[PDB]
Amino acid sequence: TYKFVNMREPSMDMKSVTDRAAQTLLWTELVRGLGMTLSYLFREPATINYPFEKGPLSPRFRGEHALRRYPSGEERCIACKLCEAVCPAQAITIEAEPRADGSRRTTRYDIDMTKCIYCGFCQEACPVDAIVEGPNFEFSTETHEELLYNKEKLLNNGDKWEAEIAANIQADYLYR
Amino acid sequence: MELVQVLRRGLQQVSGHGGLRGYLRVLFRANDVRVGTLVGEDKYGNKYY
Amino acid sequence: RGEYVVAKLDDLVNWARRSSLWPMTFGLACCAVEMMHMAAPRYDMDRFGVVFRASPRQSDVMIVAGTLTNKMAPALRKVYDQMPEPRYVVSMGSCANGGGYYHYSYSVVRGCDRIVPVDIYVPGCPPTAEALLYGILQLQRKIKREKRLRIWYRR
Amino acid sequence: MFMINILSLIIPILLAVAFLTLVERKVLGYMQLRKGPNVVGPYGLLQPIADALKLVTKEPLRPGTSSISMFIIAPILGLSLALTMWVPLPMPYPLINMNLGVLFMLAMSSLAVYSILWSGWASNSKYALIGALRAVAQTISYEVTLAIILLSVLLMNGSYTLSTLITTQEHIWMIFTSWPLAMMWFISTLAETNRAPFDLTEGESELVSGFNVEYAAGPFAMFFMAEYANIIMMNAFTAILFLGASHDPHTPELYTINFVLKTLALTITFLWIRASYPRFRYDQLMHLLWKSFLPLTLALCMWHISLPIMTASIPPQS
Amino acid sequence: MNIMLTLLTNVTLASLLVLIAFWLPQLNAYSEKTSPYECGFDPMGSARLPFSMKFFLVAITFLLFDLEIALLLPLPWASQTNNLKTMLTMALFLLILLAASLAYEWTQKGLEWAE
Amino acid sequence: SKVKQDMPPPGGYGPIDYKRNLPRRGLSGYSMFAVGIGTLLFGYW
Ligand code: SF4
Ligand code: SF4
Ligand code: SF4
Repeated sequence: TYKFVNMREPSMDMKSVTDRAAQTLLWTELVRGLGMTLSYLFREPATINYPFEKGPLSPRFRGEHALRRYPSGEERCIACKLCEAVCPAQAITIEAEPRADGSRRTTRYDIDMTKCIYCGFCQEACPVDAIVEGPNFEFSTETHEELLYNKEKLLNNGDKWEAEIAANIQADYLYR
Repeated sequence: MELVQVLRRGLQQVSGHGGLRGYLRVLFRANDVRVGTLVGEDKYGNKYY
Repeated sequence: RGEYVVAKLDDLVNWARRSSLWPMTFGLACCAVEMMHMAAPRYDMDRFGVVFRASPRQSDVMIVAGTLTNKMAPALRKVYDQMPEPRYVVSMGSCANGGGYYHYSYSVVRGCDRIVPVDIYVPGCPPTAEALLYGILQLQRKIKREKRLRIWYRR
Repeated sequence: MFMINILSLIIPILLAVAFLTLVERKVLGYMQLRKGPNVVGPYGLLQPIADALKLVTKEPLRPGTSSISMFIIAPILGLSLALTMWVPLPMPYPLINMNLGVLFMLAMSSLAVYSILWSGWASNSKYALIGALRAVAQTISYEVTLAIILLSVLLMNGSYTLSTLITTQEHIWMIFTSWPLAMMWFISTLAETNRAPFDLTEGESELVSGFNVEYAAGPFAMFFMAEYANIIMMNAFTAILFLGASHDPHTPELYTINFVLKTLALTITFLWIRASYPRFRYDQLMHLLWKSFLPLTLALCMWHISLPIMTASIPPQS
Repeated sequence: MNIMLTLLTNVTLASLLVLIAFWLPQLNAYSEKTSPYECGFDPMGSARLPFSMKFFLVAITFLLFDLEIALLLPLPWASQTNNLKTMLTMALFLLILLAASLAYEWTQKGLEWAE
Repeated sequence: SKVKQDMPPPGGYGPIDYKRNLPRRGLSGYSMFAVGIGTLLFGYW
C-alpha cells in the first residue's frame, strides 16, 4: 500500500479563490508560523545547567577503561590477552609474565585512548570482568601523552571509580 | 492570581537561599535561583539537592 | 607596584576572552553530529557565550570534529594559519586526537597534532556532548589562567 | 550644554545596540527552546561587555590584497551615518528640528550602500565581491519602495517636518489609515537592514558573510554596530510613523515611555520574524519587490494622493 | 553650528572607535596570514576579474525610477495649491507613467533579471 | 521464578497518533478583506 502525498489540487469557486487570494496577499501561513514560534517562546526552556546538572545516563554507559580487582584486592586480570585480540582499533597492548607469587599478571597493560573507539568489546571479551569501562566521561586532557594510559593509570582508574563500577555491574550483569 | 502567586514564590526563594547574601551568592556562582531538598552532603563539601 | 594594576587589567582581558570564545565548527564526521547535539536545546552551548557559528576570520577556537584525512590536511592548515590570534584548537574524538579507528589507514593522518597545535584533547568516539562541553569549560579555565601582560611586565 | 545633549544621544544608543546583541541571543534561543546567555553576570547582562572587550582586543588583520584607505573608511561611513541618522527623531522634543527631517533621514538611509560597496570591493575576496553587488542591489532596489511609501504616508501628514507627525496621528494610530502601506513598509525595512528572511548577503552556504568577511575585530564590530543600530532606528521610525502615541506638552516623559515601548515591540517583531522564517533567494528577493511590491506601492500612492482631494481633507502645510 | 556640531561629534567619535580598533591590539605580523580566503581555500586568481553579470539592467532601471521618484517628491507641498484639479490629473499622469515604464520593463523581459 | 523482561503491558499499548492533525484557524477571506477595509474606512473618517 501507498499514499499519494501531493495530489490535493484546489477548487476554483469564488470562496476558495477569495481565500487563496487573501492568504497570498494578507499573509496568513506566515502569521501561522510567526505565532507558533511565539508559543514556543513562552514555553519552558529545555536546558540542563552544566556542570551543576548532568545528562541522564544508563548503567551500560561506556566510558573510561579501568582495571578492576577482586574483593581480596588481587587484580582480576590473568592476562589472557583476549581483550587485545578483540579491540578493533588494536589500542590494547599486554606483556605477561610469571609473577613472584606466580599468578600471570601483566607486566605491561596499556590502552591507547586516542586509538580506542569506546565500543565495550574488551569488557564483554574479558572472562574475569577485569577490564571494564567506567561511567566517567570527564577526562578531557590537554596533552596527547595524558591520554595514552598505562597499567598504573588503569589501576588507579579502577581504584577511583570502583563503587561506581561495582554498583553498575551489580545492576547489569544479568542483562549481559 | 497566579501572577501574584509566582511573585510570592520568587520572593520566597530569596528567603530559602539563606537570605540576600546566600541568594546572591547562589545566583552569581551557580547560575541558579531555585531551592531543592538537601538529599546529602559528601566529605569534600558538595551539597546534593 | 605594577603587578596589581597589570594583573587586574589582564585578568579583565582574559575573562573577556574566556567568556566569549567563538568556535569554528569544522565538523568532519560523526563528531560533528555530536557537537551539533551539544548545541541543541539540552546542553545549549550558546548559553556560555560560545556562539558555535563563526566564520574563520571571526573565531577564537577550532574544534577538529572527526577524522582528518590527507586530502583535508592542506585545507585545515590554510584555515588555521588564517585564524587570528589568540587561537586555541581543541581536538574532539579519538580520530582527531590521534589515529582513531582508522589509525593504520593510508589517507588519514594519525592525529590533528601532526597538522595543527591542539590545546585540549577531548576523548570519545564520539565524545558525548557534555564531554565536549566539559572540554570547552577546561579551555575556559585555561583562558582564566592567562598571564600575558604579567609576562610582558616581567619579561 | 548642546554637546552634552549630543553625547546623551550617542552614548545611550551605544548601550542600546550593545544590549541588543544580548536580547537577540536570548529571544532567539527562547524562541527555539534555548535558555540563552545567562552565565556572564545575572541573566547574561554582562555578556555584551565581554564580547566587546574581546573584539576590541582581538587582532584586526590587515587584508594583504587591499587598499587600507577604504578598509578603514567603510566602517567610518557605516557607523557614523547610522548614529547621525538618529539625530532628527521626534522624541517629545526632537534634538534637531530639521524642516525636512523625514527626507533628511531617508536620504541618509541610502548611504549604507556607500559602506557596503567599499567593504565588499576593498577587502578583495570572492565572497566579498559577490556579496557587495548583491547587497547593494537589494538595498537600492528596496530604497525606491521606501521612498514611495514615505511619500504616500506623508501626503496625509502635511509636510516633511517630522515633529508634526505626532500632531498628524494624535487621535488614531496612522496604521489604521495605511495598514496596507505599512505592511509593505515594514517588510521593506526588513529588506534594507539585511535580516534573516531578506538578508541574502550572509547566506552561509554561498556567500558566508558577503561584506563583513575579511573585516576583523574592531572595524568588523563597527559594521555590526551600524547594522544593529539601523534596526533600532528604523523600528523607531516605523513606530512613530504608524504606531502613534500621546504627548502632553506639560509631561514630556509620557510620549518618551510610549515611544520606547513601541520601539522595543517592533525590534522584538524583527527578532520574531528572523527566528522563524527561511531566507529568500536573490531571484525571489528581487521578484518580491519588482513583480509584486512595486505595483501595489504605486497604486497605493495613487490612492493616498487622490484621497485627501476627494475628501476635502488636505493636511495643513504648516 | 548646531547641526554641524552633531556631525562633527559623530565623525570624530567613529574615528576614535576605528583608531582604538586598529591600533590597540598587537599582531605578530607573519607572512602566511596575508594569504586570502575562500571557505578553506584562497580565491585562486579572482575577486578582481571583470564581473560578467546580468542584473545590470535592474541596476540601471533603479536609477531611471529614482529620477521619477525625485520628480514626484514635491507632492506634499504641491497638494497645497489653488488649482487642485490640474495637480491631481498631472500627478496621476506621473504615477501612470511610472506604472507604464514598469509594465514595458515587465513584458519586454527587462525587469526580469536577465539570465 | 518465571522468566521476565521488558514487555508490553498485557493490555498492549495506547494508540499512537500519526495522522497530521494540523489545526484549521482563520476567518473567511471575505471577512478578512471586509474587516481590513472597515478599519481603513474608520481611519480615513
Ligand atoms: S572500547 Fe576497549 S576494547 Fe574496544 S577498541 Fe576501545 S579500548 Fe579496545
Ligand atoms: S580480557 Fe580481561 S583478563 Fe584477559 S587480558 Fe584483557 S583484561 Fe586481562
Ligand atoms: S572518533 Fe569516533 S565519532 Fe569521532 S570521527 Fe572518529 S569514529 Fe567518528
